[PDB]
Amino acid sequence: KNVLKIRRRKMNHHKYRKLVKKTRFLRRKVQEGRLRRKQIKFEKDLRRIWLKAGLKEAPEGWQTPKIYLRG
Amino acid sequence: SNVLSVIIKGDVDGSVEAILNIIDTYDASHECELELVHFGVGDVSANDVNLAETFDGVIYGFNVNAGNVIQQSAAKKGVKIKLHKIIYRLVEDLQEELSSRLKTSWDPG
Amino acid sequence: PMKGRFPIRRTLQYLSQGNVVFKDSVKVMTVNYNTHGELGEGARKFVFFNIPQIQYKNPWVQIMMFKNMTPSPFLRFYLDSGEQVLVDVETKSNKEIMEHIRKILGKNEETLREEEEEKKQLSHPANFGPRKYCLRECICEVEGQVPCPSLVPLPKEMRGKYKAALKA
Amino acid sequence: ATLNQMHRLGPPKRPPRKLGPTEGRPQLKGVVLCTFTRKPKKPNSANRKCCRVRLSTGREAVCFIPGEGHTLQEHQIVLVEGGRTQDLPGVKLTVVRGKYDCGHVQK
RNA sequence: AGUAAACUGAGAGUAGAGUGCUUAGUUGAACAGGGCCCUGAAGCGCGUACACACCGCCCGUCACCCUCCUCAGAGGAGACAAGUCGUAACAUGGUAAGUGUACUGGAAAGUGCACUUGGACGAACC
RNA sequence: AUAGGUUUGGUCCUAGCCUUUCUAUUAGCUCUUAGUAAGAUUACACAUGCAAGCAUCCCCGUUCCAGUGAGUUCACCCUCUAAAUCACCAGAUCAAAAGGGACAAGCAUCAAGCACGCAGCAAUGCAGCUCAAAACGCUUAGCCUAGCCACACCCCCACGGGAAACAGCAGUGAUUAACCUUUAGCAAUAAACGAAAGUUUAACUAAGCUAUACUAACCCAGGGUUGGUCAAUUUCGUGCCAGCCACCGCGGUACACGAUUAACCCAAGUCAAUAGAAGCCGGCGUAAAGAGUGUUUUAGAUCACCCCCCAAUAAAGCUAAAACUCACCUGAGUUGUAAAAAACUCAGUUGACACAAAAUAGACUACGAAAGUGGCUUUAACAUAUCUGAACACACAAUAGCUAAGACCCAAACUGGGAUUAGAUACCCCACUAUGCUUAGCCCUAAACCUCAACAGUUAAUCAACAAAACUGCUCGCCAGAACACUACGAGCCACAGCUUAAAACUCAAAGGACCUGGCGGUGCUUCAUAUCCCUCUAGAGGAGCCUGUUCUGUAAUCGAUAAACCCCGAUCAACCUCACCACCUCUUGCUCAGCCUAUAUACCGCCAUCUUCAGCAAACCCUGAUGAAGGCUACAAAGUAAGCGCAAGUACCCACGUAAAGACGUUAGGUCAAGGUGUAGCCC
Ligand code: FES
Ligand SMILES: [K+]
Ligand SMILES: [Mg+2]
Ligand SMILES: [Mg+2]
Ligand SMILES: [Mg+2]
Ligand SMILES: [Mg+2]
Ligand SMILES: [Mg+2]
Ligand SMILES: [Mg+2]
Ligand SMILES: [Mg+2]
Ligand SMILES: [Mg+2]
Ligand SMILES: [Mg+2]
Ligand SMILES: [Mg+2]
Ligand SMILES: [Mg+2]
Ligand SMILES: [Mg+2]
Ligand SMILES: [Mg+2]
Ligand SMILES: [Mg+2]
Ligand SMILES: [Mg+2]
Ligand SMILES: [Mg+2]
Ligand SMILES: [Mg+2]
Ligand SMILES: [Mg+2]
Ligand SMILES: [Mg+2]
Ligand SMILES: [Mg+2]
Ligand SMILES: [Mg+2]
Ligand SMILES: [Mg+2]
Ligand SMILES: [Mg+2]
Ligand SMILES: [Mg+2]
Ligand SMILES: [Mg+2]
Ligand SMILES: [Mg+2]
Ligand SMILES: [Mg+2]
Ligand SMILES: [Mg+2]
Ligand SMILES: [Mg+2]
Ligand SMILES: [Mg+2]
Ligand SMILES: [Mg+2]
Ligand SMILES: [Mg+2]
Ligand SMILES: [Mg+2]
Ligand SMILES: [Mg+2]
Ligand SMILES: [Mg+2]
Repeated sequence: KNVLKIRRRKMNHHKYRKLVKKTRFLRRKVQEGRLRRKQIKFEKDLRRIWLKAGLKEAPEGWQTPKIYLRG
Repeated sequence: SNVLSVIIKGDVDGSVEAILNIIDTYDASHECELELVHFGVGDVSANDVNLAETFDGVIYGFNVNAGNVIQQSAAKKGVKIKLHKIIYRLVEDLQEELSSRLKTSWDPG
Repeated sequence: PMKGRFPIRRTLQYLSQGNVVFKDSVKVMTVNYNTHGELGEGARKFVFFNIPQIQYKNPWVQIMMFKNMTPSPFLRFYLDSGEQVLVDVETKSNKEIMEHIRKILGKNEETLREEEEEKKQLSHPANFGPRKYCLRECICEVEGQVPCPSLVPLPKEMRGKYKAALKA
Repeated sequence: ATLNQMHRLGPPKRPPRKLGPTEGRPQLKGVVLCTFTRKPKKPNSANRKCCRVRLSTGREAVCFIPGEGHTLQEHQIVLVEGGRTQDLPGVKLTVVRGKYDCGHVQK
């Protein structure tokens, strides 16, 4: 069998790698912002949990850790 | 370009025709063009608002109302509704808009 | 072609071919059998062939199977009254098991046909209604009666459009 | 697939037929925003008459104007039905002649 | 091989017109043995994305216009569509092709490591 | 489905798309009558008129009928038992609230919900319950139609608030492609009321409007189509333009476009658009698909009873060959290749010496689940007496890569230099680094492919093609046109230019897999070229002048050939003529029952080049391939036979040699419309 499909996939992959290399910095910024929004959404969901539970403040001795931050 | 798109809404067909004649007496197309998108009888309608939005036009309502729904939609879509109860008041407002597009050389007479 | 050995087992005709309709007291049927052992071949073929028929004919009966739990195959029927019926199915072919269960707990053909006649009692020939429930929709369909206007127009005299005209 | 697999997966599911340019409607009312011509894809060669119209749904689409000659100017109201013009890519509508401001084709 | 070469006539056509053309004749040679890079020919094979048939096909960059998507404007895809720089792929595509991964480069792509044959190694000895 | 059209130079397979059928809405064009049936697009806003009275006052009804489909698993079955009817009760019928069960569609890129349970009389205790057999969550939908559910302007409700309610009938504005009367009577049935005669009722009945449909009639037929699928076109006009098409396609001097003639199909309709009706037992080596590997629970199956060693892996240790380095001493050179440059003064012998890699064995085919494992020794060690079983977890996963520390002989991305090149960010040469190695973590990807899943079984009636013969049973995973897409988003991850899962929008009628023929190959082997491809022999051209042809320049001033296969060629020939060219002048039924050297050699005949300095071309048969395109040979012969044409033979010249002549089918749309004729088109003062 010929390798036309493999060639098409190879060209697409090469172009995608080149694009990611070209715009990595912008992708870095966007991904960091996305992770911040993810952390905020998780915090909001946990707050919804313990508020619907009827508590005005999170359970005593609890502080939502930063699960999405690299550090 | 220096073009004014106008929708005309009147209370009666005679009023609409009179406003149309006043519009046709326009002669200063060179300095600014006047285009009549749609004329009709009745209160400002969603169709009129949509035409105004599409052509960046202004709705001129002669002795017609525009419900709060229409006003809210016009604000949302950037359309401008101008309800006038007097023919010469409306003509003055039209001339002012023409000048804003530019005073307009067209004299209604 | 239909997947599986004996694909006929998955045809509504085969399921309806069953003849074991349990009396109203039977609620649960537990079939214990052994996957191996020549003396349990009858029970094996019973589970493989007839259980579909029994379940189809007695939908509300809970039939539950148990594999290689006891040295012998057997059926146990739990009846509504609280009675338990044990049937030793070792050495019996599946057809023998079907005959036995029909005889000891199956409704008799007399009862079945009487119930069918009772069901026939529901649909009355003389009733007029939609085709789903009655033979005829309207008495217009009976020959000799005044036919439906949509097919045979009524005389001008018998229509209100002209009765009013005459009255005027 | 085995019987157990088919039973687990249930009957096959038809995705909801994606609506065409008419949003699953026989016709739409549009306002002729502009008129122009398009070169059909090769090998066909021509200047197909098309017009950009803002449909009633608020969408802006391109409608091919059939017939020998037209007079569709700006702001005119037309009726537009489905049926893609084969030689034009993306022009997936047609103005219905004789309706609203699009008069029939002159003989 | 009476060939090459040299030399000497005649004819066609014109009123006249060629160093041209056709043709008769004289003298009259040397090599003729090795090979397959190229031209080619044949046989038997191999490959083939070409079928307007390699003057083929086809990739990518760049700028040439519309549809859609993501997007704070810009990118991505597709289509349309003639160009610019190369010839990356299809023949051993002229460095076999490709997968994963890493670095590098207008651009296809190049190279490094391992893996695949969806290449071959011409199928007795030589 | 009784199927058809469509991928290609062609065949076969898969596959999407479309056609044919039947409905419904809208639109274009058109339309005679009668009966019946059905009839806002919108849970947006409403002018107006009516839609609930009855009855000796109380009571009863206005909670019904009627309406709409916003919402939406309250409809169905069982248990119990309200309200209502049975003049009172009777239990009977009917049917609420409550409790138990059943109950739509898609999305898993919604996989965790976060108290969703139990016990106890209570106190209180236990920490449980739902969920990959789809919990929770998002979006969509009135439904299961003698009818049922839900809503009644909105705030789910409706005290309260927003506000002033047609989703009752008629009707209206807005909106949409969507558009029925601002009719009559309670005469019939139903409902309310009354003891009853009776009264009321936009329920209903009878009418009004509408080809939306059915029926019947009509003594006035329109719509669509006519290249194929698919029934059916004459002449003109246009000339890749105008335009047409459901798919394939048509239009460059038209049975596909416009007009006309005719014909075909249906017919008071026709059919443009849209929607719906037909959606899984088929497959996974190459078309999409067996997921890189192994092991569960819940389960499923019947294949369960019948029935030693070699190269696995981890650890520790060791080293034979060859390197490097250092010592000797000897020499001026070494490396580098197709040839060089660059590079080093290091090179050779002998000896000492690794944390690198493991010739021969191996022509063996074993170990491991896969990745992988081939120097030696030792320790430990290679799960399951039944098979399947992870996007649903656990443990592995070559090479590459990151992190931190060591080793570094050699090799080596990148880098630098030397070449080569039009360029050379490559291929070739040199040097060197990350890296390959050891340790501890990460990373979790491969053409992880034997592209062929596990288990059990059969070789019988085969089998699209190729490949590694065809299948049966069972199970799990996966696939449903191409591309967008090893993508974006979402999610998870020690990953930060990443990996796994993974769509959609726009676009197309194909994409694709396997073959057959042809060409092509800087394609292989073998054999040849006989003035032939190279060397070899002779004579030349390429250097000078001239003759002459052509291209260019010039002119008012031809045309044709113009790679081989043009270029002293058409011409075995131009001062006038020839002459078809240019300038000027002149003639118009004209030498011709006109004329035209005007365009078209890409309409042709005619005569030719070309391979051909070939030998094949072949009708008519037969067979092989499963009766596909296609192919058809072996002489100790195996499916070919072939008429005819060509070669050959025959013939001219001086032989039987040689030279001529001859040279088929075709190739270059090869030359000639200017030998002549000739179709088409064009000019006719
Ligand atoms: S159905 Fe009986 S009269 Fe019409
Ligand atoms: K010379
Ligand atoms: Mg691509
Ligand atoms: Mg190449
Ligand atoms: Mg190459
Ligand atoms: Mg490579
Ligand atoms: Mg490099
Ligand atoms: Mg109609
Ligand atoms: Mg709804
Ligand atoms: Mg997503
Ligand atoms: Mg309302
Ligand atoms: Mg409410
Ligand atoms: Mg109403
Ligand atoms: Mg209205
Ligand atoms: Mg309608
Ligand atoms: Mg013609
Ligand atoms: Mg594939
Ligand atoms: Mg297992
Ligand atoms: Mg797995
Ligand atoms: Mg690894
Ligand atoms: Mg190093
Ligand atoms: Mg491997
Ligand atoms: Mg990848
Ligand atoms: Mg990704
Ligand atoms: Mg992401
Ligand atoms: Mg020669
Ligand atoms: Mg010269
Ligand atoms: Mg010439
Ligand atoms: Mg020429
Ligand atoms: Mg002369
Ligand atoms: Mg002359
Ligand atoms: Mg002439
Ligand atoms: Mg020719
Ligand atoms: Mg001969
Ligand atoms: Mg000859
Ligand atoms: Mg030619
Ligand atoms: Mg020529």
